[PDB]
Amino acid sequence: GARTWRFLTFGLALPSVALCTLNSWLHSGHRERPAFIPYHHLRIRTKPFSWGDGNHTFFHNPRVNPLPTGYE
Amino acid sequence: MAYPMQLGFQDATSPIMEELLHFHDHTLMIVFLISSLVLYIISLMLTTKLTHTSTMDAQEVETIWTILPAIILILIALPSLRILYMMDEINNPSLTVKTMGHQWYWSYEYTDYEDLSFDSYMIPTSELKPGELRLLEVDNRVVLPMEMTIRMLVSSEDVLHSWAVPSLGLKTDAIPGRLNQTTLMSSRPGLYYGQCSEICGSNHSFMPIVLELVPLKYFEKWSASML
Amino acid sequence: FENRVAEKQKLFQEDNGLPVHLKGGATDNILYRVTMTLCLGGTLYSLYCLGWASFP
Amino acid sequence: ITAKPAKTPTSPKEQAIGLSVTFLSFLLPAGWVLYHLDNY
Amino acid sequence: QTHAYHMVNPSPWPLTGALSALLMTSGLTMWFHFNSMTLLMIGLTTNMLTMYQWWRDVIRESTFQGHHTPAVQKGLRYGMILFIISEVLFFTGFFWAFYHSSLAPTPELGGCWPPTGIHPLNPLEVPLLNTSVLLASGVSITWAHHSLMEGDRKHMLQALFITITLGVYFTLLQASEYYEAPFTISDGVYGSTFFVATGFHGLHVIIGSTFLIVCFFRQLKFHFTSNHHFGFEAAAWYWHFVDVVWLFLYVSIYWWGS
Amino acid sequence: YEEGPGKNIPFSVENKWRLLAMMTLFFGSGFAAPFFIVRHQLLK
Amino acid sequence: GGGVPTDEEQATGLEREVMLAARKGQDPYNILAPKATSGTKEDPNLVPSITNKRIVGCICEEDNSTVIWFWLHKGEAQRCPSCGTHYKLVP
Amino acid sequence: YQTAPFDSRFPNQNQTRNCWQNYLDFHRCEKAMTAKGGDVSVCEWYRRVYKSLCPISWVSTWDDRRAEGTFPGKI
Amino acid sequence: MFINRWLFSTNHKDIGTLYLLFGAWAGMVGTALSLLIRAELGQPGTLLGDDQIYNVVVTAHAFVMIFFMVMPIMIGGFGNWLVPLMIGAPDMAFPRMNNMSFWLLPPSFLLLLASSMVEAGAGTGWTVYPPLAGNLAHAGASVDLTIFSLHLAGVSSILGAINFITTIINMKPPAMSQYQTPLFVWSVMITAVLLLLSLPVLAAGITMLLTDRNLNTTFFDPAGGGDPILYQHLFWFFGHPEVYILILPGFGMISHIVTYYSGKKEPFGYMGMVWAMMSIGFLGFIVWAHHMFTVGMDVDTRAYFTSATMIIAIPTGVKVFSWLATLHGGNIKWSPAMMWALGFIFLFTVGGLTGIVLANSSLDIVLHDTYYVVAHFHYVLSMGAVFAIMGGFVHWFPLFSGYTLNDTWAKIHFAIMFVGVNMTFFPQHFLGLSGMPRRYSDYPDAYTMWNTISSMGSFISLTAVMLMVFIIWEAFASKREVLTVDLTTTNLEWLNGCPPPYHTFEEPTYVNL
Ligand code: HEA
Ligand code: HEA
Ligand SMILES: CCCCC/C=C/C/C=C/C/C=C/C/C=C\CCCC(=O)O[C@H](COC(=O)CCCCCCCCCCCCCCCCC)COP(=O)(O)OCCN
Ligand SMILES: CCCCCC/C=C/CCCCCCCCCC(=O)O[C@H](COC(=O)CCCCCCCCCCCCCCC)COP(=O)(O)OC[C@@H](O)CO
Ligand SMILES: CCCCCC/C=C\CCCCCCCCCC(=O)O[C@H](COC(=O)CCCCCCCCCCCCCCC)COP(=O)(O)OC[C@@H](O)CO
Ligand SMILES: CCCCCCCCCCO[C@@H]1O[C@H](CO)[C@@H](O[C@H]2O[C@H](CO)[C@@H](O)[C@H](O)[C@H]2O)[C@H](O)[C@H]1O
Ligand SMILES: CCCCCCCCCCO[C@@H]1O[C@H](CO)[C@@H](O[C@H]2O[C@H](CO)[C@@H](O)[C@H](O)[C@H]2O)[C@H](O)[C@H]1O
Ligand SMILES: CCCCCCCCCCO[C@@H]1O[C@H](CO)[C@@H](O[C@H]2O[C@H](CO)[C@@H](O)[C@H](O)[C@H]2O)[C@H](O)[C@H]1O
Ligand SMILES: C[C@H](CCC(=O)O)[C@H]1CC[C@H]2[C@@H]3[C@H](O)C[C@@H]4C[C@H](O)CC[C@]4(C)[C@H]3C[C@H](O)[C@]12C
Ligand code: CUA
Ligand SMILES: [Ca+2]
Ligand SMILES: [Zn+2]
Repeated sequence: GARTWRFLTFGLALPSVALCTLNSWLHSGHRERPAFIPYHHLRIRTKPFSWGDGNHTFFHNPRVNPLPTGYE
Repeated sequence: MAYPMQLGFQDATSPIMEELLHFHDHTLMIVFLISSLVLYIISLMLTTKLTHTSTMDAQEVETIWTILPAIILILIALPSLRILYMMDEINNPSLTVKTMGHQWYWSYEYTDYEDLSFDSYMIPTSELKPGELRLLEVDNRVVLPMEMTIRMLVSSEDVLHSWAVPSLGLKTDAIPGRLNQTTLMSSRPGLYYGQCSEICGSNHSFMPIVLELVPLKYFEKWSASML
Repeated sequence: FENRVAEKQKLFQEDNGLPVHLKGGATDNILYRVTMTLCLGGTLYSLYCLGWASFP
Repeated sequence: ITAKPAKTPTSPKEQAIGLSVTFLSFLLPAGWVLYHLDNY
Repeated sequence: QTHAYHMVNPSPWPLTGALSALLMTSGLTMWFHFNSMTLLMIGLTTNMLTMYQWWRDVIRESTFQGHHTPAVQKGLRYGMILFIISEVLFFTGFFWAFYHSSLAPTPELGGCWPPTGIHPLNPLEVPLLNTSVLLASGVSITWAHHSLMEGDRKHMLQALFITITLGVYFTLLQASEYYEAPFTISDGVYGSTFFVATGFHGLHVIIGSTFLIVCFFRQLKFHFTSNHHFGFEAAAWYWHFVDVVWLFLYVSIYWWGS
Repeated sequence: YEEGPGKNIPFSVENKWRLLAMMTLFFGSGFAAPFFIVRHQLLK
Repeated sequence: GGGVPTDEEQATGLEREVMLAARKGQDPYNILAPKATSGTKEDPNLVPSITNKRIVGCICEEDNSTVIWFWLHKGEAQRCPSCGTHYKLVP
Repeated sequence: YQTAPFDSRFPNQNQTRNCWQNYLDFHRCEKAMTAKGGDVSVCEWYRRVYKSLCPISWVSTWDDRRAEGTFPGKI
Repeated sequence: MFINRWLFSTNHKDIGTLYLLFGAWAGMVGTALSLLIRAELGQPGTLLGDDQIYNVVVTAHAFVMIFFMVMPIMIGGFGNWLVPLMIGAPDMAFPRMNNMSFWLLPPSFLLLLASSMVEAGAGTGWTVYPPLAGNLAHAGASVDLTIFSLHLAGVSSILGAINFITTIINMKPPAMSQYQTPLFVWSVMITAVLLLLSLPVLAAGITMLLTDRNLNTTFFDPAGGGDPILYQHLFWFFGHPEVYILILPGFGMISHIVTYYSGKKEPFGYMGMVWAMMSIGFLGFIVWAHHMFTVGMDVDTRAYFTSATMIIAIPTGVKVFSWLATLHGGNIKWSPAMMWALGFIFLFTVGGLTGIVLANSSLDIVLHDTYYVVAHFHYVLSMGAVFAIMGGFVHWFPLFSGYTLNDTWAKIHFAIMFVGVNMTFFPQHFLGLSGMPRRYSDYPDAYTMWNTISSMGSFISLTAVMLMVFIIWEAFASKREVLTVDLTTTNLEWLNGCPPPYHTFEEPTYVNL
């Protein structure tokens, strides 16, 4: 019935989300970025991207995404 | 190489190509018979004024139509798979040669002992010596010892190619980042021709393979001269 | 909110010969003309782009 | 199948015209291109 | 007619939809090669106009005109199941690419998975939260369904609002993950499989959420009866599909692939 | 909409010679197109 | 906790006609397969039509894959040309 | 030594990993024998096998990457 | 009224007519491309002087014949015209979505002809394998336009598959079980299931190729840890089902034509015909790597793919023998349609048997990427599909149009086409056995005689195509209106006259239990 699925929604499902939110928010701090190594299997550039200067990924994050030549 | 008005396979130069010839003869007899039976039966169904247009029971005849083809397929598959597992059996090669495909030529590496390598380009039609073959000759042939088991390793430095020599039963794709192995054994000296067998762009028709099969003593003298 | 489905049933069942995509009234005509003009104009623009791209 | 007599019968001469025009519509344009391949 | 099937009024939307596909594809070509977004924005606009007017007309035909007899509704049920099957096989191709690359990592990667230089996301942090969010949304949408069948307007709307909220939460969490990820789509086959498979999934979450929002507004306008609400059922089936694809991504790419 | 032979098609068969022109343009345009594409590529 | 309309309140057009006819045990929109009579000249299968002819398909024997199709005309009962089963049109 | 023998670890048509494993083995051994000033003659079998099997351009690329600090395998 | 009828259609017959017109036009394009191939191969040395152009012509030839000629004609044309009529349904389930499956094809075709007109075209083969199809070896828009052409064709067929499956399951008379539907309807249902499952995998694969070309993914690029061979698996996981998609509706049409002109009420062994098509459909998903016997896979894998492939001969043989057993005892009418169907049974059998030769991986090493493969598929696919289409076209032309063909002209057309295709393709077996590679713009001198004969055959088939256009003109020119057709008791599609009214089965059939 509706009553049972509402009971599962508020009594199991949303409490689970609350506990996973608490878990995530406890481990949300920034990790120290790893030394840059210009590995040839990473930072692939076979064609410039169709935006910006052609060398930045679409959700480029300067703090954690080095360019082929390293961290900005 | 192929000759004018050729109907079948190039003469076998390796034991496995011999096996494939016998296997093809067996399978072609079956293809012929089944093709002929279907044509004949069409002609038999079409050549009588006698009629039977009421519902026909199919159960009994469908046993024949499934069992007899099943047996025929088994009679093809048995020798088929025997040859497949022969062309897989462990052999001791005495030589390893690499070939790398390029747009549009082959390179060869003989690196068992010395770093010997060279490029093999098609002889242009305008440069053929009298009696030489259009689209098939190269400047540098793949010199190999006859009557010996050779490991060929095949790769590419650009797009896909495929390294083929029909008279030896050989076709191995040349894939960048992959090293494919095949075994080569010639029963005979001579020149054995093949052609790039994966579409690799505009000059796919124009990057042939020429093997030069000579006795071991002559192979050794040639290797030594390369130094 | 109130249940006004009966009033929409009356509008969309009116015997006026309109096809369902135009039966809501003048706004349907405007939205259809915008859509068809963008599609046909866009298609003409795509052919011009083909013409341009077909030569060095 | 059975059919009514042709409403607008196509005489042998009319068929020769239809066939000739049909063949020429395929042959003439391809012919023009293949003939001028040299010029390309 | 003395059959129960729907003879549809002649419609321009098939042609506008087909032309929208031409403009989006020629538009992507003109963006990737000829440094221009114009055709692509016209195509996206005409696609959205086509989908709006086509699905508006289906609501007109069903809620307002009464054309969805039981036979018609049974057809639409088959249609939506078959559509979902086609979407499962599309995802299967991306899972095949993932397992091909990860089960036989090449020398270029270091012969290992994850590849040398890849620092995967901790699957126990946001990816686990995302899992709890979509599983919870499967529970709330089931509550919505039962509320509707039982004739309860208020609780159907509350349950459906909670489902949409969880869908939006998943989308904002994934957007944040994307930005925080220290690897990109250009980080070899690891980045390729990660972003294309999770990216197509995120697209389907946005589509599914948009479908639920359409159902929310139809419910606000009293379109659904306690017995007749196929748009709601189709959106629920689609939503369960989106959940299940997530569970397979989570186990495969985030967990087994870490 | 018009029903019956010659009336369930997007082209007219009222006049066999106009029809011959339309069918010639229709099939001939399709057959010609590849010859003209090859010419276009050769002329680059 | 109410506020959701019922089919009885809100179904319209052909959906409603189908809904009302099913309440009365009637099948004007041909959703159900009709049950055969013995099909004799005295007890022919009665084929409803809004007009003066209707296509009949005869599955002569259970599990026949072949259906026999013909126009049944108003007037004297006609017989399936395969099994001879009688059919009578009832405008 | 004539050529690389059959290796039961790599029995199929795809010999990529045979080339890669013997290149790794040679370089791991060479680094172990230099890290006590040991003797690199101990590493000879791996050297002959990778030299026999590996494409020159692969060997040359891997060598360049070891020198650059971008070789993705563990040595 | 013209735009409402022909651009805004929700009518299965008019949409079927649009598909037939589209497919006939595409067939002219595909035929012109085939004649350019054979003009180049007709003499040793170069004709075009541009082997990239040769490769573009071969690539376009395949895409046009498969996606724009065969599939639109068989599924969009015959499927939309006949399926609703054969089950007494008033239209398709989704009559407006049906119209969008049609209208996606002209834009799909425009993208293909844009690919060939920009840069140097896509000279990739219809397989579009990377890295040749990648952004180094095919820089520029041509391959991207080819990928987008396939996306639009893919969506058209996926939505069409959903429409046919739903129509066939949901819109029969309530008394009619699946085991009382005509074999053509079964053949379309099974084709639609193959489309629904296979095309999404192709869509995934070509989308990966698009991202490798434009977004710096490396699915198929070993530098990023990708693999060209992954593309081949995804392509052929679709591609094998695709070749059964191309023939299955042909099998359905052949069953109806053989039954009709044998004067029979029913095909021999109906449930065996259903079993055989379902078996072929199922086995069609587990054989794809027989397109990959030379890429370096494991011996046990090659053994499995050889064995699984050969199994398809068993259900296929049941259909061939069942067609023969439908002829058996018939009052045979030697109609032009019957000639096409008899030609089909023989030529299809020859090509199927060369398929069984190729199934043997050992022999396939020597036959792969040679003219033996080209000979195989032009028998089973090119002649099979084409002969089934021509048989269906001359059989059902009077239903669709209301007019009769000249049967003598139609027999002349059959005779020319039979000579042409055999002269074209039979010698390609010899070229393949003797080692002539496929996808070659030029060939060693030894191969000249059989290439010369093959090219001469291609012109004979051209003469047949031109004659076919004349024959269609003559039928519309003369206006012989259909009066009677026999066997309507077992061919429901004819029972509403020629042509049937715009709306049929407004009053559904009566079928009791
Ligand atoms: C259905 C598929 C189909 C059809 C019909 C054809 C038809 C033809 N094909 Fe081919 N072909 C392929 C599919 C097809 N082909 C594919 C998949 C390839 C591989 C490409 C690759 O390697 O990547 C290929 C490749 C191929 C090659 C190998 C090229 C090379 O390897 O370099 C050759 C060589 O001669 C060839 C020739 C022909 C010829 C001469 C015809 C025809 O001229 C034969 C006669 C047939 C007709 C003339 C068609 C008639 C039909 C109509 C006009 C429709 C009418 C419509 C109605 C009645 C409604 N084709
Ligand atoms: C209509 C399309 C169609 C159909 C139906 C088939 C049917 C079959 N095909 Fe073919 N095939 C193609 C179209 C088709 N093919 C195309 C387009 C390619 C090339 C793609 C490309 O590279 O471009 C190809 C390539 C292809 C290959 C790859 C070859 C290579 O590239 O090296 C192989 C390998 O096994 C294969 C095998 C078969 C088999 C076993 C069948 C079976 O289904 C045939 C079964 C039929 C019979 C056997 C005949 C009737 C049976 C009897 C009378 C019973 C008795 C018979 C026996 C006992 C044997 N085909
Ligand atoms: C938040 C959850 C979900 C968000 C959805 C995505 C938002 C933007 C784009 C939407 C469309 C996405 C669908 C899948 C396509 C490809 C890439 C999408 C995945 C994505 O968003 O990936 C991003 C890259 O996007 C990129 O390149 C560019 C992306 C834009 C261009 C894509 C164009 C390609 C379109 C392909 C069309 C194919 C359609 C298939 C039709 C098949 C029918 C049969 C990842 O960012 P990054 O900086 O590399 O790494 C993060 C580093 N901090
Ligand atoms: C910013 C946003 C960016 C994203 C944009 C991309 C697209 C988003 C679109 C989201 C989909 C919205 C679909 C709305 C459908 C509304 C019409 C509807 O739901 O119509 C219903 C029928 O269902 C039907 O046709 C069922 C119709 C099913 C439609 C299924 C749609 C899934 C679409 C997926 C799109 C393809 C994705 C592929 C990507 C690779 C009507 O019947 P009932 O509900 O029974 O009502 C009748 C009762 O009132 C009588 O008492
Ligand atoms: C790179 C970019 C290339 C992409 C190009 C995109 C291609 C085309 C543009 C798409 C435009 C779509 C516009 C809306 C279409 C809605 C169709 C729909 O909803 O169709 C419904 C049927 O399909 C059903 O239900 C179930 C099916 C609903 C399907 C909705 C559309 C999906 C389109 C893309 C999906 C491809 C699949 C992804 C997996 C490969 C309704 O059928 P109708 O005949 O209308 O009405 C019947 C009446 O009785 C209703 O009252
Ligand atoms: C109602 C129907 C819809 C009709 C469609 C209307 C078409 C509009 C025509 C505008 O054309 C644009 O011109 C821009 C400027 O000329 C181009 O800019 C681009 O190209 C420039 C070339 O100089 C570059 O600077 C940049 O890449 C970029 O700004 C762009 O490609 C192109 O679209
Ligand atoms: C692949 C299928 C193709 C099959 C071949 C078709 C058969 C040939 C058809 C005739 O085509 C014509 O041939 C003429 C030559 O006979 C050409 O005239 C050319 O040559 C004439 C005389 O040399 C000049 O008067 C003209 O100006 C000149 O264009 C003309 O352009 C061309 O339309
Ligand atoms: C009534 C219908 C009206 C139709 C009007 C169409 C709407 C767009 C018209 C302007 O076209 C734009 O022009 C920009 C240049 O002027 C392009 O810059 C593009 O190219 C830039 C190059 O600098 C890049 O930064 C970006 O891709 C981008 O801004 C942009 O792409 C392109 O769309
Ligand atoms: C007052 C109004 C009554 C709706 C009606 O019966 O017409 C109620 C019923 C259910 C309500 C919705 C549900 O409670 C769920 C949401 C609760 C949030 O706190 C506000 C928005 C929210 C989406 C509500 C908006 C609005 O207050 C609704 C729509
Ligand atoms: Cu190299 Cu083909
Ligand atoms: Ca030539
Ligand atoms: Zn009966």
